[PDB]
Amino acid sequence: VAMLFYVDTLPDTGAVAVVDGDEGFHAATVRRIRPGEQLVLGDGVGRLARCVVEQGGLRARVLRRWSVPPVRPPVTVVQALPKSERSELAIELATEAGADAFLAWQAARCVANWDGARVDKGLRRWRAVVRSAARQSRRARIPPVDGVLSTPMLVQRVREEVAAGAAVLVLHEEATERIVDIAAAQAGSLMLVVGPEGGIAPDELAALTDAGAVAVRLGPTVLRTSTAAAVALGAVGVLTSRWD
Amino acid sequence: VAMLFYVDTLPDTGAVAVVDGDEGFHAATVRRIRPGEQLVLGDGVGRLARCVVEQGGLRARVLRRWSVPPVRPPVTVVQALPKSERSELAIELATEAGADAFLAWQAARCVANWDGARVDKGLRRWRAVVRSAARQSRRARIPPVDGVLSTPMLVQRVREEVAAGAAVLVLHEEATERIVDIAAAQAGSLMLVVGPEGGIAPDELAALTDAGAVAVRLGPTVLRTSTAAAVALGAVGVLTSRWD
Repeated sequence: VAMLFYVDTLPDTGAVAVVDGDEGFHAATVRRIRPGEQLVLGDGVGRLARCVVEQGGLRARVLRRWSVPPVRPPVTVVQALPKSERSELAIELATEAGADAFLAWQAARCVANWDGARVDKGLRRWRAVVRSAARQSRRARIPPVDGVLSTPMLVQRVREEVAAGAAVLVLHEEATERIVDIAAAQAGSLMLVVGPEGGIAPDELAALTDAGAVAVRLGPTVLRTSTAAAVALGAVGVLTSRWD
Repeated sequence: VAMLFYVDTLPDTGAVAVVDGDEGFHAATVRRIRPGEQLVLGDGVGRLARCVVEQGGLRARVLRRWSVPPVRPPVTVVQALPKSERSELAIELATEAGADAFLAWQAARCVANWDGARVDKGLRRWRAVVRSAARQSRRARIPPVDGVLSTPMLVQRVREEVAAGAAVLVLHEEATERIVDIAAAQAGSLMLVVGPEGGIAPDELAALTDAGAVAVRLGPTVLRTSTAAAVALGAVGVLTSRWD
């Protein structure tokens, strides 16, 4: 199976392409791919190109180009992400599971205070992690990563999303409502809210539920920060036209 | 929220319990839990006990005991597991996702030859990994780990399972059948087959499909060895009475 490589701008059908020094070292020295073998190039924004290897630097000539339309209903994963290796994993698994975008949220039981620069460094790191998972998952569109939202910013976003016809689901353990019995197929968009390891506080939960979000449970399974979004995405895929 | 600790044998309602030296160091030195706080003890085989901390060693007196019946339809995760950190992760995420048992399989594109002792060491390691994930997932039943099956052993097991009314699903990328349109709710048992990183060979796939397994796809999402079972478990939870 052909390996995907992200490029800033996909070249035209006739044109050749050179893979960046670091990404091109992964193909010639790490993987060691012979010239004549055919790889796939992507702009990470919907466009894909089937390329044949001509020649440190990797030279591949486009055979054919095409674009992949965005998956509807798109799913946004809102996750309480601290500065940890566990956050990176959540972001990675959700990307493999097919998450369409990410919103980093600082919940009540998080509070790992960052400056303006640190939030920017932190988001750039997550973007690198998502780019890598997306590449290995042969994804045409790399899901965006944006943050870091406060609860009042998130609550305002839930109000805005619900009004625009989106289904906002808060993955909560002690929820009286099940994911199964939800108006999923009718919704034009979806937003999965995953709280921190310490869980969502009652004050935050009420604020989010009052905005239009619904607290939903994922069966008897205890919601784990690493698996919550990936398991919910598998449920959402079946409930919605996402896999149908 | 109370922490779960696995014990070989749960003591009676009146009786006190001492947590093992290594597991008891996790509560007094790692987590530092004050006496008077109440924890949960489990035998890892369906039985749970609510205990109050009396006193290196941790002394907890049972308040009340109870047993959790097995989840039906149970899901068995058959996974091509080599000796890697990626295998451990697959086993961990599936445990969080609610897998009921594991079968380690050596597929055509695996072949990391082990001796009788190594298979035994390897299975004991996976059991430790599953025990840890199960503990953090507050699981009453630790899913068993058994292997290492050959393709003819697996094919014979599929024939046996299908005959006993089980739905055997082979997670395959180029499958013409979708997980959505499957006789899931009627099945009394389920078996998810996850191949290696190199994928399932056509000869193995035919052997498994001829036995009674059905090649099923998980939407547009490229099946990744780490996420395949956890995403499928989320789909299976919705399709079956597992979450209903």
